[PDB]
Amino acid sequence: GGRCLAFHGPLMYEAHYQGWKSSWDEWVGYDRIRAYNEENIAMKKRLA
Amino acid sequence: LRDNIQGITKPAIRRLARRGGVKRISGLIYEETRGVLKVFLENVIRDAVTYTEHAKRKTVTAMDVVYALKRQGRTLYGF
Amino acid sequence: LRDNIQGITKPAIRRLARRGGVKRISGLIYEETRGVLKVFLENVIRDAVTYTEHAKRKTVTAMDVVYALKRQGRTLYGF
Amino acid sequence: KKPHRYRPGTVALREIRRYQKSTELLIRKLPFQRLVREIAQDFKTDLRFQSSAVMALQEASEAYLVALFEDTNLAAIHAKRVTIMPKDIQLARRIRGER
Amino acid sequence: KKPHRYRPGTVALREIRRYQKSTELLIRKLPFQRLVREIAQDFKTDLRFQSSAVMALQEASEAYLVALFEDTNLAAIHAKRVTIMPKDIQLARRIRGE
DNA sequence: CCCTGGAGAATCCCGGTGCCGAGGCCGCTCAATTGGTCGTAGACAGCTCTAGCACCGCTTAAACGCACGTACGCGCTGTCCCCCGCGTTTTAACCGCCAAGGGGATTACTCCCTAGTCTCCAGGCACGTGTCAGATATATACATCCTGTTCTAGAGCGGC
DNA sequence: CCGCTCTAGAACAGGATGTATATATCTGACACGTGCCTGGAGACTAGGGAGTAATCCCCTTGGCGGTTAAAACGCGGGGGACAGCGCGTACGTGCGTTTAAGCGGTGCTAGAGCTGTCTACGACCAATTGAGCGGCCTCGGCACCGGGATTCTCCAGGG
Repeated sequence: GGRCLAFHGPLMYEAHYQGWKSSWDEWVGYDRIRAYNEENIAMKKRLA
Repeated sequence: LRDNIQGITKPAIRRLARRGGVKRISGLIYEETRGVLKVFLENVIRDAVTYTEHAKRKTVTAMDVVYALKRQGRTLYGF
Repeated sequence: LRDNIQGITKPAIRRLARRGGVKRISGLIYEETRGVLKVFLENVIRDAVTYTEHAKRKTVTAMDVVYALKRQGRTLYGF
Repeated sequence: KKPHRYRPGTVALREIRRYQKSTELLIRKLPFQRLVREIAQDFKTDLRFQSSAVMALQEASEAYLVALFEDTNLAAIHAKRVTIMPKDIQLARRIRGER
Repeated sequence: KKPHRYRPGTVALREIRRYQKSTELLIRKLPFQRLVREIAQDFKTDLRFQSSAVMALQEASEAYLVALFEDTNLAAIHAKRVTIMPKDIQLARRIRGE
């Protein structure tokens, strides 16, 4: 469930990273937070 | 049966272009390909309709379509 | 009989393209058009040769030329 | 990190090699089949089509479109292009005599 | 004193109009006659052709080449050109299947 | 640089000749027309039964849509060399005329082999089935393409 | 004028994802075997259409001069194909999401073979006969020859 849950810097992890291939998924259980999707992926990665 | 000309989907037309060696496919080619396919089908099927009507049959066989394509110089092997 | 492929002169090829509505004619078109005409003549006359050989005749008639053109989907009227 | 991001044309060539060696039909059976029925409805209301009857029409239409696309593609390189255009098909049918 | 000096293209279009509404044979008779005999002598020697037999060959060859030139010209405007090329003819024969 | 008036030349409308191909006429003869007569393909009636039509689960690969950017269609420039318009001089094209002799066309005699049956039998077809090459499946493995990092060459700058 | 540092093109190596293969096993038509059985083959009868011979007249090839239309050569030049550059958009790539294609299943009947049946229909045979075509007479429509002209087009002058 949800749309953003990851232990590292999230990239819209669903339950899987959207916009990425299926051969990258990790299903480990750690301390997961949202932080408004790491404050909008670190303000668009410091604006490109 | 309406709007069945859209049954030839965009990837289906794209796959036909890839079989023909086409590298880049324009966005306006799908309407033109559908129109060409509709015109080609409106000749062969109508030819098969006259073949079916003349044969005292109400179902179109592949055998009648074989002569319908053959009479236009497009003979098909394997039926 | 040698060098008879040059009988189709450059203005003659120029005049043929004028009938087809060609604006400008390149200098390499005449050599290509002569080769295309030679290939086309090598098929029609050879087919007419077999038609003349089948009739036990030594002179090719106009009717055999018509049948040679008709079998390739290029039927000619007036002969 | 970034994905592979294949350049435009690379996957197109892979699709070209795949579909030129595989004989599977590109057009789906049912959407093409219903197109036969609605076209034949204009000529006969009470008409039926065999499974092999629709099969024969599909391969002939696919081969004709592939042959048309081959002539359409060759006109593109002839016109200093790599993208097929609707005017290229109109040129292809007219040269072939199919308007 | 200034010469007329027609620009290229206008007289060519004039030749197009004067030769599309006319029906005279553009290719001369004996040059086409001698070409037929040379080609036929490679297939069979001591072969003769009737006068009307070459007449059928001459009109059919001109109409086939005119129709080929029409597709050749149509390829030029399709390729954003007004001058026909030898590669234009090669494309025309390939599409027709010849 | 664009708009407009005047004149050079290929093209279009028109009067007179005529001539040679098109229109009209005479036989008449051979192919179209009339009647009869059967073998026989075909329209019609009943059975059926095998394949297509219609609807239903489902699941899953196929397809619509949106975000992004880089190969590419397209707009614009020059040039120069490739092609057209025209003057000149050959050149073979066409018609004018004449035979030639292989050769197309026609007629006839005759002779082989193909039309048409009888019988049969041995190769071909429908049915049944063991089976052996292809497809699905998946970890393994290619395999080339895209991209990142480093190597080396080139141009710019500063000092002696 | 030479050495030093900056910058960038390009060869090279590593990661990535869609296919090339090495089995495991299913599997499903493939070809072999069988039993017929239905069409081709040996043999025969008869006749008819072409092979061959002859004729004939006809028509294409070779072979000349004449001439004037046109191919060919060359000069001037002029407008266009293409190399090149710049813009941008619109189509390649990629997954989210949806949605219908297809596999399998069930039921029904639409109707194509299949088998009789009976029936008009067309090839073939006498008998015939009337306008199509080869040929001849006539005649007029447009090719030819000029004559003239509107009439569309390019070059030069002006704003």
